[PDB]
Amino acid sequence: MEYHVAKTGSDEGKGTLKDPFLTINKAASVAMAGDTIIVHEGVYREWVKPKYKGLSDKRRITYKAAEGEKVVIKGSERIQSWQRVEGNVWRCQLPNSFFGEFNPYKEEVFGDWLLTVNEKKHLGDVYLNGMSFYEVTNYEDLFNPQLRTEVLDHWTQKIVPIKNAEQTKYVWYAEVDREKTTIYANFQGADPNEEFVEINVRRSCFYPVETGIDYITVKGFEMAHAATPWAPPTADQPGLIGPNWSKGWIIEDNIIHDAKCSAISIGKEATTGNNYRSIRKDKPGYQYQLEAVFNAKRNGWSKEKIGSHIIRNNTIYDCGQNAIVGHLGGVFSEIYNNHIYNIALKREFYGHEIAGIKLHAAIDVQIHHNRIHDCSLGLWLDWEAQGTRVSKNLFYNNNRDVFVEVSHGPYLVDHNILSSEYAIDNMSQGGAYINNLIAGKMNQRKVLNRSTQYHLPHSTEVAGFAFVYGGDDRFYNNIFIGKEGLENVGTSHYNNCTTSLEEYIEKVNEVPGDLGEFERVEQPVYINKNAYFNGAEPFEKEKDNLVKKDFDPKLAIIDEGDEVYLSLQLPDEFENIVGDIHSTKTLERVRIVDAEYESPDGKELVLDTDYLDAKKPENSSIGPIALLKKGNNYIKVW
Amino acid sequence: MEYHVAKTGSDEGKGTLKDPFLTINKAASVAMAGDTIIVHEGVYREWVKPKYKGLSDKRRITYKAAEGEKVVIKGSERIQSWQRVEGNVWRCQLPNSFFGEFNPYKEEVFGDWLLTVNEKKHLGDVYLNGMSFYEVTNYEDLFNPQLRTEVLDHWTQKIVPIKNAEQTKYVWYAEVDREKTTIYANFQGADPNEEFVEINVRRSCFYPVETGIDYITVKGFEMAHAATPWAPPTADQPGLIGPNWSKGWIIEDNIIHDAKCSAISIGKEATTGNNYRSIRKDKPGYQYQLEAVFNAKRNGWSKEKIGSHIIRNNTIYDCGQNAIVGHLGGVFSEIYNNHIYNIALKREFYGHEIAGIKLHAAIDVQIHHNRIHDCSLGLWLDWEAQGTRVSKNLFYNNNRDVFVEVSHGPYLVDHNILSSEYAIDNMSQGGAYINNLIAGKMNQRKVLNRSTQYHLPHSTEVAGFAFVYGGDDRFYNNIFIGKEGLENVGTSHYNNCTTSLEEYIEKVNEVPGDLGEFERVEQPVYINKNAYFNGAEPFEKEKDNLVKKDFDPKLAIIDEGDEVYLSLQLPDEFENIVGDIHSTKTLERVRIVDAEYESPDGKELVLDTDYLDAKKPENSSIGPIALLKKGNNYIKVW
Amino acid sequence: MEYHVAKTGSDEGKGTLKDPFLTINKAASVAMAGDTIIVHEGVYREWVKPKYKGLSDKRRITYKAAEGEKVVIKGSERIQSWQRVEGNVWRCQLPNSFFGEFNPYKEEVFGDWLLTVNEKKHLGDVYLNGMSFYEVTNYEDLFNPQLRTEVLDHWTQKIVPIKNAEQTKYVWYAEVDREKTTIYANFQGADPNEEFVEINVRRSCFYPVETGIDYITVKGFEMAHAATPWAPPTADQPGLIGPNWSKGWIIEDNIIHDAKCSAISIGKEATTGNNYRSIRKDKPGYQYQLEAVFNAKRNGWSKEKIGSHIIRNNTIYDC
Ligand SMILES: O[C@@H]1[C@@H](O)[C@@H](O)OC[C@H]1O
Ligand SMILES: O[C@@H]1[C@@H](O)[C@@H](O)OC[C@H]1O
Ligand SMILES: O[C@@H]1[C@@H](O)[C@@H](O)OC[C@H]1O
Ligand SMILES: O[C@@H]1[C@@H](O)[C@@H](O)OC[C@H]1O
Ligand SMILES: O[C@@H]1[C@@H](O)[C@@H](O)OC[C@H]1O
Ligand SMILES: O[C@@H]1[C@@H](O)[C@H](O)OC[C@H]1O
Ligand SMILES: O[C@@H]1[C@@H](O)[C@H](O)OC[C@H]1O
Ligand SMILES: O[C@@H]1[C@@H](O)[C@H](O)OC[C@H]1O
Ligand SMILES: O[C@@H]1[C@@H](O)[C@H](O)OC[C@H]1O
Ligand SMILES: O[C@@H]1[C@@H](O)[C@H](O)OC[C@H]1O
Ligand SMILES: O[C@@H]1[C@@H](O)[C@H](O)OC[C@H]1O
Ligand SMILES: O[C@@H]1[C@@H](O)[C@H](O)OC[C@H]1O
Ligand SMILES: O[C@@H]1[C@@H](O)[C@H](O)OC[C@H]1O
Ligand SMILES: O[C@@H]1[C@@H](O)[C@H](O)OC[C@H]1O
Ligand SMILES: O[C@@H]1[C@@H](O)[C@H](O)OC[C@H]1O
Ligand SMILES: O[C@@H]1[C@@H](O)[C@H](O)OC[C@H]1O
Ligand SMILES: O[C@@H]1[C@@H](O)[C@H](O)OC[C@H]1O
Ligand SMILES: O[C@@H]1[C@@H](O)[C@H](O)OC[C@H]1O
Ligand SMILES: O[C@@H]1[C@@H](O)[C@H](O)OC[C@H]1O
Ligand SMILES: O[C@@H]1[C@@H](O)[C@H](O)OC[C@H]1O
Repeated sequence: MEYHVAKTGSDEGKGTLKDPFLTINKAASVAMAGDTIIVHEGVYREWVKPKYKGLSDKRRITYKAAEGEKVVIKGSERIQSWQRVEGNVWRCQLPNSFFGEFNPYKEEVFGDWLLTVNEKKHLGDVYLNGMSFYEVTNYEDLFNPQLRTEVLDHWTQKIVPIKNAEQTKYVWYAEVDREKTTIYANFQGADPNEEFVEINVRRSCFYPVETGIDYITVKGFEMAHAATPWAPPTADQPGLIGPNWSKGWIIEDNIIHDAKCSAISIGKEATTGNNYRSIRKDKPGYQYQLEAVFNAKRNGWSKEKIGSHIIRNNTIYDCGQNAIVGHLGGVFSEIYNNHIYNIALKREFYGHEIAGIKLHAAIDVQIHHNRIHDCSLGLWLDWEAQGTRVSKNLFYNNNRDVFVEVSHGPYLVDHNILSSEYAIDNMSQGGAYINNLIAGKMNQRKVLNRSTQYHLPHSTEVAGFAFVYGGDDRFYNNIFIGKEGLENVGTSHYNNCTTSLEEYIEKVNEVPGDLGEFERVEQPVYINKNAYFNGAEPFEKEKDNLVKKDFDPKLAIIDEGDEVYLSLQLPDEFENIVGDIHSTKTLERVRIVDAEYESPDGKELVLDTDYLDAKKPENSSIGPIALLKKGNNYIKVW
Repeated sequence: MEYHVAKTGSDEGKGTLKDPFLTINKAASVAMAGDTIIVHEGVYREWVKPKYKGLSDKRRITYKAAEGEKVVIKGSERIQSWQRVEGNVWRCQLPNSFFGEFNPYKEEVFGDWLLTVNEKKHLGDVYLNGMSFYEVTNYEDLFNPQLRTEVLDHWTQKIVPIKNAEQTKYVWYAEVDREKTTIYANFQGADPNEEFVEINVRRSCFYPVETGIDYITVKGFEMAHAATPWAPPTADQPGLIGPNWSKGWIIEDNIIHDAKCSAISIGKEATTGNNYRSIRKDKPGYQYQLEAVFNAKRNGWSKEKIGSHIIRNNTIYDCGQNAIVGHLGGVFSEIYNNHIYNIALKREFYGHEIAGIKLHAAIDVQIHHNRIHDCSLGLWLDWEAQGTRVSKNLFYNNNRDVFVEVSHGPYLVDHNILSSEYAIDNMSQGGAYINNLIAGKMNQRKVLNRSTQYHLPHSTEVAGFAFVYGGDDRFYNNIFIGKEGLENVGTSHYNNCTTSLEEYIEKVNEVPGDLGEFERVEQPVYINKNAYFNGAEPFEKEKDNLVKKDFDPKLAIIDEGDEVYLSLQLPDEFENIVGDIHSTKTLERVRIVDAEYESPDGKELVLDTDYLDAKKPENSSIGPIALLKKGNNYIKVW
Repeated sequence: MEYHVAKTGSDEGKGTLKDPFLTINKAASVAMAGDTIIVHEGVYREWVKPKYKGLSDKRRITYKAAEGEKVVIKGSERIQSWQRVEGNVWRCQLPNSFFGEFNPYKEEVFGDWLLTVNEKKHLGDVYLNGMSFYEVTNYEDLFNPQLRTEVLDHWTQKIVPIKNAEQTKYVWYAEVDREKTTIYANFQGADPNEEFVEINVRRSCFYPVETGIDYITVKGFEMAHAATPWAPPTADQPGLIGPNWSKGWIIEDNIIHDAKCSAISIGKEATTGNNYRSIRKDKPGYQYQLEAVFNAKRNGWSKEKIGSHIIRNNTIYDC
């Protein structure tokens, strides 16, 4: 059945093209496997809750915007009952019943790893013609807010410009008592009843209220203004849109924005752990997180039941925690051709869960061909990045590009453009960095007081757990570019490491013993055919490299809106360093997990296509794009 | 069917009382669930291999010695083909076929955690009228061996007397080529063909060659001379007798001795891990051990299929590694009323697997009413001692009594007599030490570089894994006795610990954060109503205790052969301390595992009977025996 | 490491091309993940038992015949100790130790779903210049066997031609006592000591004795004459060659023949069920089979641990 939803409809109707339903949730309450729901032009202010599940990739339930029609799903409501208090501050008042059981003005940003605990923030928000406001703590702060033009990036401790300074003068404050919710805001001269002013009301826009609602496709919608909660790996992880612990969703061709915390969630649900560290306070989030993995294994977490979602061709921006988030629920998923930007720039709250994309246990997840910029952190893979492949992505204008934490691999980072000045946080082992352009520093550190799980290949089955001893990384065919005063760009971080698993084994076994003898020897690194320009430094034992500290590539990423270009100068010597095609055969297995770099189906992986998807021969230029050559280069990269 | 085996029988017979079989293995090849095999007087030189399984506790397959008859199963053969070489050295030669696939003179003591790697030892042995010999490395060492009267105990680094000094002059050496096995030995003047001289030949005496041969009872035999291999938790763990990865055995009323390494094994089998650290050399045994736990979970390791064995009323002695050993295969078992002595005293080889009883993952195992003495280490619980209860045991004349390593509890040590000068090695957390007599030091240490599993209660299901942060121990009603020059007796070890979980939580949560904030606060200890004599020292914050540094109890354990007595003097103030009866209600839950001290069935545990099995009154005196009193005490304890 | 095995070798050698081992099982006892075992021209009368496992599709242990060389692994032995009894019937006698723990002349074709219960058959066999014989039940049946040219196909109940009619006149019968095995056979006029006469001896040709020996490749061999047992789904299922409950084998480019029952087995092992219907007789094989599926699931039967084998480019016949 093909159901239709339109603003001329009725929920008492048949749901046909000629007698359509009025709300998307009515269609969601009757559609069954194989059905399609076509939504016609309009703004639908509701939280859509798919009731029945799709039964296979063939028998999905598809929700889509009608061809050529603009369909918006919003979690907000327009408010036209404001009254002027004094100056530019206005006030509205609503019955608590307006919000039901979830009131964004009462609910706080709260939970494990949230660090800004002194100034409480809430899940509400106020918008003036689409622009969100900044929450203030006290009524008095409403009247003469100060324009701010700079802000401290918490992780890098660097003062950076505020992207939208004017927005810093628009503030809101609310109070909720037993009966009413009262919201105040400074509109800086505008009349909020005349302008288009909205407030957050609902938690999500498209998200099942039961788990296991598999095989849903959601396509072609604009979705916005969701009061989503802080979403650490140790809690339920709702988002503006997400599968809620199920398998096989396809979220595509959507424009998603203004999720308070995370926009798309492919995370976990509450029964396997819900902020126990913050509520019970007896054990740290670290301890409760490794327990949640086993709780989930008992609650069906496996390829058969959870994951294998596809998130493609979406534009996601202006969210406070993440464009995409999730622990466990994203295993075996694919994330590609998305444009992600402006994530967590307002910095109203901070904690260790923020990034354009953050995934915990991203087992065999493929993240490729995405454009990620203007984020405090572009991508964060945290625990169990086993089989994960980050390939052919464009990262720029981020405070940091990529962070791979407490993982053991095998994980692959290939053919990417990592152009920010702080390119990689590496608190893992088992990585392979192949054919990337890396123009920023790498902070590489061991993690000896946290052990985290590893798995059987291509599975959620647990094989063991380990601490991060550091090293056991491969770097081949990368172009590194440093800059004045910037330290730690390149691969010199590994200078004390062994250079082969054979050397490591020989050194450890020189004197009889067990763990202590292994701990005294540094793990191997496999590094060759990299170039180092403008201050980047190589691993001292690399055999074949090109080092020209004096050469300045003058790299620039030029964003022209829908298109993006890369400008780069390369030295004549670039023609003389040639890269090999890497594959499962050429990449040494990781030591602790004892696994190969394979495709998700267990077959050989061959890295013979570049960032522009051009097939390359046996001997080609190093770096992400085969077309790069000595001299001037100007290449369209998006 | 009741099958009979007798030395007047025939394996071509019917196996009845009137027409009995000749070998025990013939009966083992035909007996089925519910049958009994009765073995008549004689020495049976064979390895019995139960073929079919018992099907329930009711439908067991029972192997027993005929009432009032002496039945011996031996892995050796008597050798009467010795020829004098020179002096007191004699030689015999056998075809390699005499040993089949397993030749003790070729097989080495080998594997993970074996520390004596310089001079290789083998699994063979030579006996003169029952007395085993010492292996020597070179042919030349056979001729004038030197009497040794003292030896270094490896762990304690103390020089101690050799129990049987004369035995040190009896030595053997062997060579195996592609055709023959040649064995040389110094008989110090005796004629080995006239005396009764035996050599090890077979690996085991009573042990299935297939796993899953459940519900077998083995009763009333003497078994001896088995060439058993080094048995670490990361390898197959064969023994002289054992269930070989199955459920429900009862091993009772047997006299077992002269197993090269371990005598009774309730350990694991090879498919879940087999000396990978020693063979592959890429990862430590630590890493391969935690992997073997998950390999076994996938290979049916659960209460439904493995464990629940009963080992009772046996006498086990003169073994080189352990009287009882086992990783995983012993879950939910009961070990009681056994007499274990002379374990690993020859010190021909050493490594981290030696103890009278060593069990890894002794989940809900009950070890009680055992007499363990003259061992280098009496009891070693290593990893996953969750629910384990060590109660009413008698430990004396051991270099060390009890070692609980890398465990998280809840584990209970109650009403025991630990009389050795080095009483406890505690490298765990989550313990409860209740009503013991502890006359030696405790070495307590954190373990921050190894994380090990913990489980759901009463189950093999994995709940998580943790490092040992130290503390989270309970000590109530114990009598501690120090000695001149002996440090670390008592509970002062915990002086920097918090005194309740409430205090720990309040201190950790003073400053916001996660794991680092928990790590900076010491775990709680629950200590009260203990006595400290002769130099023992208390936890400074203990509220109610009795400390008399100048009172000397003059403890003595008097072993008269079949009976043992405890001689102890107590001060007048002794009965001023009134101990409480401890139970699930009185014992605070362990922190990391978040579990209670319960009975194996999940119900309340009440510690209301003492070492002599007397019911304890609400208002009892402390220590292991309620009848202890001020003044002189002379009590039969065995 | 690339190990070599050749008839000019020694198991006391290093196992290199210049100093090769003599038996394939010697190489199988030392090869580790990533190694290759190259076997040179010859007939290897042994049961090869891979000891260590391969660790991935990349780090396999590969056993292969040397390029262009004919390598045969057989479970039989040639017998040249035949004595004529009478007419065309000859006899040989072998101490039971010649067979060890598995004697094909004692072992019966037995088990769940076997229907020919009246006349017992055994796992032994006799071959004359490669042609197997037909077992007969009694000593007297050896002397004047009758040529048969048609036979009843049991399922279809149709009488069909016997493909090799002449073979029906070649019969064997054996007796096993406490000390030795006596095998009789009618050679129809040929001298079995002069012709090439073989008898089954070993159960398998290439099969691990432990389960979990993953990622082995076996390529390019001729393998033949294995005394394999009846292999229903409710029993251990050994074959002439097989992975024995593991993952990732590649069995390719081999010529396999004359397995008594099954040649290549990718079946189950004994612990999940072993002819309980036939031995216990309380429940049918149907009931025990559905139970074996759950017993195997508890034992880790899953894509991660079992299966994903490749059997390709082989010629398998006369089983
Ligand atoms: O940190 C942000 C930076 O990455 C860029 O997007 O400009 C705006 C800043 O707030
Ligand atoms: O390279 C970084 C850039 O991408 C942006 O985020 O501003 C801060 C710089 O350090
Ligand atoms: O040896 C190769 C291995 O790398 C795997 O990927 O399968 C293909 C094989 O050819
Ligand atoms: O260490 C041993 C000690 O515990 C006692 O048994 O006497 C003999 C010593 O070897
Ligand atoms: O107390 C110990 C005793 O039990 C024996 O082992 O000899 C050494 C002493 O330290
Ligand atoms: O593989 C995907 C398939 O599962 C889906 O149905 O359509 C899109 C494809 O990319
Ligand atoms: O003046 C402050 C303003 O700068 C910020 O954006 O919102 C908080 C206000 O108090
Ligand atoms: O995940 C499931 C949860 O959604 C349901 O509410 O409770 C049962 C769980 O298995
Ligand atoms: O356990 C995760 C940890 O590795 C990271 O630092 O951020 C906090 C949690 O998301
Ligand atoms: O690089 C991309 C890879 O990462 C993805 O998994 O499959 C498509 C490729 O182009
Ligand atoms: O400034 C934004 C830009 O970064 C994005 O790429 O396109 C949308 C603009 O609002
Ligand atoms: O299970 C029974 C056990 O409880 C008892 O102690 O000994 C006999 C066994 O059959
Ligand atoms: O003391 C003996 C020594 O002389 C011999 O070499 O090795 C065996 C010991 O018992
Ligand atoms: O992993 C075990 C370890 O904890 C102990 O020290 O002995 C070695 C192993 O048996
Ligand atoms: O430890 C316990 C012991 O004290 C009691 O006497 O018998 C049951 C055991 O579990
Ligand atoms: O220690 C004693 C031992 O020496 C003796 O041989 O048998 C009894 C044991 O208690
Ligand atoms: O059942 C017991 C309950 O009554 C008590 O309150 O807590 C301890 C439990 O064992
Ligand atoms: O040899 C190849 C094997 O390794 C792969 O797994 O499947 C394809 C085969 O050709
Ligand atoms: O004569 C019979 C023959 O036809 C058959 O092949 O083997 C059995 C003999 O009895
Ligand atoms: O434990 C079992 C092992 O004994 C058998 O050999 O192979 C299957 C395993 O499940």
